[PDB]
Amino acid sequence: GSMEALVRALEEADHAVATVVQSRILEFFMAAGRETPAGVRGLWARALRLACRAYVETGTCEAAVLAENLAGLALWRLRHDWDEGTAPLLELLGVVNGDDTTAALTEAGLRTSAEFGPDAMFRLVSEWCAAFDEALAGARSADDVLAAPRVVPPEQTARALVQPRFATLYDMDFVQDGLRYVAQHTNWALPLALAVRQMQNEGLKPLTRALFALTIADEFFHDRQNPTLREQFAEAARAVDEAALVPVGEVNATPRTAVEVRVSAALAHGDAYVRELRPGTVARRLRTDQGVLALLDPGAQAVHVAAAADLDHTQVDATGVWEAVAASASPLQVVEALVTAGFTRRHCDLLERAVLDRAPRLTAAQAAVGCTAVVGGVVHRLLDDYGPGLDYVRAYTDVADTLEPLYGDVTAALGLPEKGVEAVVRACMAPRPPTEHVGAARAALLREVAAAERRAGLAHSAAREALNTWLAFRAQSRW
Ligand SMILES: [Ca+2]
Ligand SMILES: [Ca+2]
Ligand SMILES: [Ca+2]
Ligand SMILES: [Ca+2]
Ligand SMILES: [Ca+2]
Ligand SMILES: [Ca+2]
Ligand SMILES: [Ca+2]
Ligand SMILES: [Ca+2]
Ligand SMILES: [Ca+2]
Ligand SMILES: [Ca+2]
Ligand SMILES: [Cl-]
Ligand SMILES: [Cl-]
Ligand SMILES: [Cl-]
Ligand code: NA
Ligand code: NA
Repeated sequence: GSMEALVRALEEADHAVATVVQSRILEFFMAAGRETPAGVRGLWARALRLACRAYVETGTCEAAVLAENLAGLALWRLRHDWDEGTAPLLELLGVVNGDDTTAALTEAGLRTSAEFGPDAMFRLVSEWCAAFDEALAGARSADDVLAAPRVVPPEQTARALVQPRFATLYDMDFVQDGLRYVAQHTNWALPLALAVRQMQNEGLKPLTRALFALTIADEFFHDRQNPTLREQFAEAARAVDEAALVPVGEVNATPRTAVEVRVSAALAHGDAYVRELRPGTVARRLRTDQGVLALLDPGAQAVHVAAAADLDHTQVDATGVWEAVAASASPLQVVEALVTAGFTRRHCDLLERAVLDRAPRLTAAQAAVGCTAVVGGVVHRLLDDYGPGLDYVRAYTDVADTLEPLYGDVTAALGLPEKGVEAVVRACMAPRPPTEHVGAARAALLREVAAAERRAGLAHSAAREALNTWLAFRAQSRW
């Protein structure tokens, strides 16, 4: 514990010698001990009083940097459990900026207005917590999205939390963990909103709409039953032309696959949440021959995933959707091209398996389906993490590093150059963190040191090269 150690140290007295206290401060300046909000709150008043007292009984430069920027130095390594939300951080800030902090620093001849001082930190972390609370006010459950399928660009996910006003907070651990938390709680809803929009799209055919309904039930509701989803599926299913089913008594009429069993059990019962058949229960399966495409909409043929995966009988047209996926320059673009075309997360997984089983001798039309599904499965892995922070940089790097071992052997067969898959994923999902903020925080902390040096009549101080080496290590170790 950095604050804890600092308190023990400065408590040893010996304040009548400047360098003994000047070393105990330089240690903390570079210590690694992470803090907790309750732990800072419980130690703040004493730690700040010590700092203030170390500077009143030494006058040295490092004591004054420590006291003036103790607020930001202590926040920088704070580890917060974001399930508790902002209130523990506001409560902390309340202690940091209380009247005893201003009296302690004022009475010591120091400032309250350093960039990482109690005034700047209280004002800025308060605005940030306010932005955080606002970013979490969205849809709490899938039922909310189904009622209001608002489409949120993931490019906007947590963006108010990394605006320039908060540049000097950006490298703090609790900020980076909060971006991660916000991403985790917002991005999942976009594929659901896009699917709900198709299911409710009155310019699509009933079979198309009925299948989108079933993908929604399976990806986002499992066994939790939504009455609107039930109502939507039954209305579309009841209007599906009976010409789309294999008639009873034909060879291979029975549903052949886990997918076909699930689609058939729902249609037969008019119930999205029926997924099995009673052994002996007669269920018509959907045709998977090229003719059944006439019952689908041209742009979303893959939403009938059993037909699109029946490659020896049927070739779905995925050239248009591959054109849009391959030209996508943002998360919103690529996810919207994927989901509206029927390349949900599960369909990407199934169509990737069905096409790569034909490798290396693919036709151009199959390669279009396989590129869409392959890129698609990477996008769906990345989407829930997409954000402007270091966590998404970590998550993207881990996913990108798996692409060559997964697909190095089949990219030529798909018509892609070497690293073709990484090329497309980078173009629409590459991390876009405002890394300039790292430099802004370092500049700010070092300006405060500069002021301390000049105040102490120094062209250079020990505090500078120590804080420098701490910040310099974090910028390389993290970013
Ligand atoms: Ca945490
Ligand atoms: Ca907790
Ligand atoms: Ca927790
Ligand atoms: Ca709790
Ligand atoms: Ca077949
Ligand atoms: Ca066959
Ligand atoms: Ca075109
Ligand atoms: Ca997979
Ligand atoms: Ca095989
Ligand atoms: Ca993770
Ligand atoms: Cl988290
Ligand atoms: Cl098959
Ligand atoms: Cl096949
Ligand atoms: Na603003
Ligand atoms: Na590696």
